[PDB]
Amino acid sequence: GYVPKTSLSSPPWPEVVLPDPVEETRHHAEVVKKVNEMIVTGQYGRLFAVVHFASRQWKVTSEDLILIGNELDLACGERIRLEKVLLVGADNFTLLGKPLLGKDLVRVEATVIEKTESWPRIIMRFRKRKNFKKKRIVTTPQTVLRINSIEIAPCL
Amino acid sequence: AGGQWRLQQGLAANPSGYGPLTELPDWSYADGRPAPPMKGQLRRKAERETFARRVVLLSQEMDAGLQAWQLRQQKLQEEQRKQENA
Amino acid sequence: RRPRFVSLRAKQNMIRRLEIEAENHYWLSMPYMTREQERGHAAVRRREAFEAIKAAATSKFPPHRFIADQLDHLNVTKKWS
Amino acid sequence: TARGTPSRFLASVLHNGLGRYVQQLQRLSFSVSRDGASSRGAREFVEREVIDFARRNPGVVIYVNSRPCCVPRVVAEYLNGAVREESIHCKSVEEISTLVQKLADQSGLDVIRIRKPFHTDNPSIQGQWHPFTNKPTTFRGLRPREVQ
Amino acid sequence: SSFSRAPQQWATFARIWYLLDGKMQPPGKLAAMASIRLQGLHKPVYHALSDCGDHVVIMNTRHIAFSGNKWEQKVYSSHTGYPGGFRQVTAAQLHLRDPVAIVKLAIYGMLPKNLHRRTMMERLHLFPDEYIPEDILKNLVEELPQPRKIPKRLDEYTQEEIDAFPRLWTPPEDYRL
Amino acid sequence: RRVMHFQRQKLMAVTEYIPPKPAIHPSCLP
Amino acid sequence: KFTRSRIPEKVFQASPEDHEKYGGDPQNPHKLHIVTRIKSTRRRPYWEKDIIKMLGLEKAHTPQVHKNIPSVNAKLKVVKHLIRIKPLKLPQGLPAEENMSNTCLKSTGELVVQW
RNA sequence: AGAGAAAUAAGGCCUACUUCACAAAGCGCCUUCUAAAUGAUAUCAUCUCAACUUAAUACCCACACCCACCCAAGAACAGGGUU
RNA sequence: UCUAGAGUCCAUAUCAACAAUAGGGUUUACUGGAUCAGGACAUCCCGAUGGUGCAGCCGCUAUUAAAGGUUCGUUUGUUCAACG
RNA sequence: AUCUUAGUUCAACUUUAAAUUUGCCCACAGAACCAAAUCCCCUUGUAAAUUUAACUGUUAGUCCAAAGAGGAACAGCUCUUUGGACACUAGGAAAAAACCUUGUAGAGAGAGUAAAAAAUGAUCCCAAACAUAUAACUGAACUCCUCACACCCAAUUGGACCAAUCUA
Ligand SMILES: [Mg+2]
Ligand SMILES: [Mg+2]
Ligand SMILES: [Mg+2]
Ligand SMILES: [Zn+2]
Repeated sequence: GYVPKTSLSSPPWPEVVLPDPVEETRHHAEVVKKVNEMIVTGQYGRLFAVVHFASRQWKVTSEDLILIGNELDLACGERIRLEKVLLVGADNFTLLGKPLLGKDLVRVEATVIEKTESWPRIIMRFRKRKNFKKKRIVTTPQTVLRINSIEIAPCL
Repeated sequence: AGGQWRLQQGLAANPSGYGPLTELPDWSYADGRPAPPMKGQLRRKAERETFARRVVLLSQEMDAGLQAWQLRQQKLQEEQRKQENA
Repeated sequence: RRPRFVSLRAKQNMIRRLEIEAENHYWLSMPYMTREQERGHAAVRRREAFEAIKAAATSKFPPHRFIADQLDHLNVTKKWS
Repeated sequence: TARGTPSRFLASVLHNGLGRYVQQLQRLSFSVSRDGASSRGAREFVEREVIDFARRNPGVVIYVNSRPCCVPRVVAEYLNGAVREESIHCKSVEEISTLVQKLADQSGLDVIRIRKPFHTDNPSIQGQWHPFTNKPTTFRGLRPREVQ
Repeated sequence: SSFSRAPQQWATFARIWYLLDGKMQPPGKLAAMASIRLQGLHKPVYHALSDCGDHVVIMNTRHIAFSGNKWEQKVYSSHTGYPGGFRQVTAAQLHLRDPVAIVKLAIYGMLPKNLHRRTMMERLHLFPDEYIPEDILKNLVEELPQPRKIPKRLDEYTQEEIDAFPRLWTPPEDYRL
Repeated sequence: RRVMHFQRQKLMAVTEYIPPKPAIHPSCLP
Repeated sequence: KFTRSRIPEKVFQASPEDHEKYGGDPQNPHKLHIVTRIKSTRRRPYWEKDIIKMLGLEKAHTPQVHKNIPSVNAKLKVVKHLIRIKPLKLPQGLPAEENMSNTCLKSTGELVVQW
């Protein structure tokens, strides 16, 4: 009800009322079509994607390298495709999954260029006065994936 | 970090729990043929399988126990009728 | 110093646990069977499991020994020629 | 230890996977003593494993000689000039096969702490951040508390 | 944005001069904003070992306002080192004695307690009144908003907003008002 | 008037009496 | 002294107000309990460490299934403050000898087939 | 509100006395800066955790030398003077 | 802190009994002096103020105040005490 | 128990090897006349327990919750009992063995959580600040994630390896 203006009647935040959904759906469809027609004509440049892999989310783009700390049972130089793209972006548009993007909309290619074992790491435990001292050396294996192409398709 | 919200919407509290992120195959070959599944997926299939087998086994045992009780009630409540003749 | 000043966050944590255990109280006031109905329904499985334990415990014995393993140790002087 | 050790950045030889993958190992020298007891696993590897490895990797020239006379060793040479020696004395045929495959499966860089796990040459697409992104501009470009 | 190497590197890590008025602002709020900006904790490119701190220029530092009776209670303490040289001075006294010191001590407290602190304090410029040197005016870039909204007194309420508000009660007429 | 173990303190705090709010404030209504 | 606690049965009596507050029903109760541990066995008496070691609840959350029969409830009434009990729900029935390897347990406690 | 006289403390000096004698000293000398008025909550009243009005200068201060001699400057180094 | 008992009348000008609320220890039986002193105020003096039964300096109590000062001797050394 | 409490022997506990089959939890029933609980077992959840052969090592510990006896119902006081923790990891309460959270161990430049913030006398005060922009976020070696796994207790006990020298 009515309450005369004071410092606490209304809260200190603005009354933000959202647009009516009937028109908002049309607006969203229009902008989606605009982005789609950008994609069809090749109106974009270099691309970047947020690829989910071994357990990590790598922000990657064409020609870059990535180092996974787990062997991937792939021969040297065998092309592979990285599913689970969370976000793919260009200069003017970017596409966000919920939480992944469809297999058709984005295609990320990578290659296995090197498989090796990481530099030696030390694990030393020590406790004072209890004669408790032990030392271990671990070399976790790892593999380097080059990313060869992020291609996009006009399926929106 | 919205574990409260995720559990309020029938989702796993931990996005690395069960979902498209953790169990879909992380990669395929370039040509299209799928990849030998990941160890974590195999281990989770095995543990879920064991969970299901235990579920069915316990439920079966409880139902069979109820049926056995029914049989004993029959053969002790009715076999006393055999002493109600002659 | 020695006394403390119990915060609001601690109260909320304690109330969370209290609610969880009240739900636990609820899900334990309705059993599927009764004391007498359950009696014996697991006897067969228990007996077989303990028999498996017994058969495991009563099988200890030294491993076999093969002539091949003993004669393989002569390979430690195998030479080309 | 890290501080007590060199380091490098994540890299490749000649942008290896960009155009076409090339196998960096190019030469592999086995010294196997015909008599020594430590050269037993090596002799097994040469007798029943080196031909298959040669067939699977035709870009690697494998030489084997029998004149260390007491101790074996494998010396791997790479495209980028790096050499790498490994002891195969007193090792099993399984260990030697695993080692030789490991040698053939890596680039000849140094095995030292990789500072970054991701190396990108074009890290930005929309323009790297600088303090004037996301900051407005005012009429005629006036500084605060100006007059004209 | 296709800038060459060196120009890009210079553009990203450059230093920006932020003005910040202080009229009727409390020392702590100005201190919080100044601490964030001096440290570099407003730059997505921040790090402790990158020296991304910026410049801050707080003027009207003479006119700050302390909440409550803090003027008569907040006691700053110092010790010369010599016996008997333990001086405790209220906020009003230290304000008259040095009109910049309250805000400077606030910002000094909030900042981190490491060697970098002094360097950051070399980039805090505090001027007691509206006047600022030319060589510093010609460097400012932005003007951070005041964190407390100066409540406005009856002298600057127009009759429109005075009669818009209702008259909540009725006096008697015999009463002499 | 000795101090209590901390967990007993939390228990005393969480179980503290909360009174039922009156429907209306007596000052501005009987 | 400190002693085992014998909980009066009066607490384990669902009321007409509790029944509509959780998704349960007096008649036709639920077969299996899904139980998880949400508290440490450490700092608690040994007659709870042993109970937890017996119910398979050694690891943390890691849900585990048990019968809803009083012989097990007597054990869960001792460790009721270190566990969360929910009732397993089967809105698609027990799986067959096919669909054992394609099951899944959702956070709401429903076992389902093929995700 | 002033004026004398003494001691002590700090700081300094060597004209006289004194111990002494190109000087250092003291026993000697000099300097030391909570009662009201108006007045509301409670129209009288009320000093007001009501608004509101009353009850230290001084000292230091020259960017760029140093072999030698002298010195009231000094442990060495520094410092003052050498017209 | 209740004044309740007194005080030539009267609790508040003084003691203020018991108790209560406060801060602090009680070990024997069946370590000073010289030298230099740093610090607190629970103030001995000096300073400011209230009441007085000081009608007045001084007295008495009460508030405030720690910048400064706080002697020399005879007898003797659980270290104090007495005395000029 | 000991001319014994600065130690020894036996037991209890620990370890290894071996044999066998029941061990723990546990409702109902049951244990006196003169409050907490305890004892005992059918089931049930479990996989351990007893016995034999063979050795060493520890032993009269501290703090916290509780019930008692002694000193007040105090003196951080001696002692008995039930439990926890410490002498083992890690995160919190400021620093913190004894309170709260947490265990089975490696790599990650991934994720979700646990506990966890104050209200209204003597050298020198002691984080700095903040009354009102929607409650969520932060937070571990706990848990999940990709890979790998024998790889965080004292005394003691078992095991797998091995540097250097001599001899065949
Ligand atoms: Mg003399
Ligand atoms: Mg029994
Ligand atoms: Mg773990
Ligand atoms: Zn009212």
